Amino acid sequence: MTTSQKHRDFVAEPMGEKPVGSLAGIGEVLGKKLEERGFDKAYVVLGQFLVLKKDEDLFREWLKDTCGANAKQSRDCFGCLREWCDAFL
Amino acid sequence: MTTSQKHRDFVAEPMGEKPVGSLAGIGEVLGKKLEERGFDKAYVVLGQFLVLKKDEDLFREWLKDTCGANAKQSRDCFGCLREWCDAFL
Repeated sequence: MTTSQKHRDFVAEPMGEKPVGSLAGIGEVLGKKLEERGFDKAYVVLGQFLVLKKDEDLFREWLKDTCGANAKQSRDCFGCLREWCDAFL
Repeated sequence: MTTSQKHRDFVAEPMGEKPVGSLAGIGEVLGKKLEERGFDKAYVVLGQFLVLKKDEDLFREWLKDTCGANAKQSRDCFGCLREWCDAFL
C-alpha cells in the first residue's frame, strides 16, 4: 500500500488519547480546524463515524463540509476508521 | 454484583449489532423510544457516550432527558458502557 506507515500502525494498536490529527488522512492543518470545532481527541471523531452507521457518503461529506478535506483525504480516513473498527469494534 | 448476567456478558464479548435495548439499564420499553429517535443499534448509542468524553453527568442527563430513564437505570448504563470501553476502547 502507498499509505503512510501510520495507517498500518493505527489499525494495529488501540487509539488511546492520541490527537485527532493522528488519524490517517488528517494533516496538521486539518487537525487544528477540527480541534477548534470541539474535536480535540480522535475518539470524539470516531464517535461521528459511529453516528453515521459507517455510511461512506455521509462520512466523506461530513469531513469535507466540516474542514474542506479533498476527495483523496476523505478516502484515507474512511478506510482507516473502517479498518480500525474491523479490529476493535 | 446484583446486576443481571447481561451486564457481565456484554462486557465480556464484542457488542456486534445487538439491539439498543440490549445495553444494561435499558428495558424493552425504553429501547423502543430510543429506536424511534434513530438509535436502532447499540453502537449508535455507544457513539453518544464517546461524544460526551465519558462525562457521567452529561451522559445521565442525556438518557433521562432523552427517554425519562430513572436515576437507577442511568447508573447501570454508565458503568456498563464505561466497563465495555475499559475492555475494548
